[PDB]
Amino acid sequence: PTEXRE
Amino acid sequence: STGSATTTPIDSLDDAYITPVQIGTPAQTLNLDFDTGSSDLWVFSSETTASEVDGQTIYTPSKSTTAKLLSGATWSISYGDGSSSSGDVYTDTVSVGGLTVTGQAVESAKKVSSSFTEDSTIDGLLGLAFSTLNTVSPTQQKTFFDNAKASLDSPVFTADLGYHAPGTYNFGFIDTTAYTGSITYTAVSTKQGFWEWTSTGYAVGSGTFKSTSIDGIADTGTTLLYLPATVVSAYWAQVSGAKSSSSVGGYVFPCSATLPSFTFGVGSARIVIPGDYIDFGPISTGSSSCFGGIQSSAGIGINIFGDVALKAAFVVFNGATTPTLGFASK
Repeated sequence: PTEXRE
Repeated sequence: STGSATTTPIDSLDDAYITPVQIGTPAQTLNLDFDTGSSDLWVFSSETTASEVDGQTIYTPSKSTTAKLLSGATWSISYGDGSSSSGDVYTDTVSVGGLTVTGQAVESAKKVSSSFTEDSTIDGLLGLAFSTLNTVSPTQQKTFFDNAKASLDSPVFTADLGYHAPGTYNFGFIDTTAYTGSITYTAVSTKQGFWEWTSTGYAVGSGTFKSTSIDGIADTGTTLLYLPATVVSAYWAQVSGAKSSSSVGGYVFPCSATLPSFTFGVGSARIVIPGDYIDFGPISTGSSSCFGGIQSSAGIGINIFGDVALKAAFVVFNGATTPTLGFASK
């Protein structure tokens, strides 16, 4: 899984 | 001016979606991860540290006759992943599905996280949130969509992700062929620089719809659906065996179980995610515990409508002077 900005 | 490109999942779990894009002259084709929740176009490159590239296709700016250093310009980006990437910056010609954009900022990675080096199918990211999030300094750059807007027939792209299957990104038009019934458009807040909208409630399976406002972001760059602790608890309460695990860090359920669908509200309309989309398979190879695709937002600070929810809809990012988000059934 990926969790694209922070 | 329009453009359609095929997007393809990178694994059988649909963790992410890759789209071929053409950079440079003559063209170097890189598979990019179209990310509506960031604003940077970045690519593995001839400058990337060679202990950090592992089967990825690299962008060689020295072979592009359209490529030019943006002197002094520089980038660093951090994701909710904890993912990191950084380096220097080029302008070049970038084409997506035959829609060409010249002087696109192409941010060349000198440095890339573990997470990225580990992922061989992704050659970089193409960010499609709002440009205020772009990271390049001292001069902030604009996104590929912003650079195309004006040239486009309609200043709009759609997302039509497939479940275990390719789909399409369209730029400049709405394929009235691709969805069923009506598109429901809903207001977008640009204030944090996200495709940020507000959903009008939820149902779990064939249960009663609870009208409650859920603020979150349309993010094709995130795999899972991230919803408040309250909502996610109601979901897994309906699946015998499901529990939140400290060990694995999320709701898991016995692989043998039956996922109920999840309904989200867009205005007076309703999008059902079939329970099958919510199965992300065994938490480890051989395990009979399976990973759920609806997890708690409580530790991000934002609710994310990620691939699990968007793949269930035909989604329009209207990027007009007054941006709006459309959903249809497909």
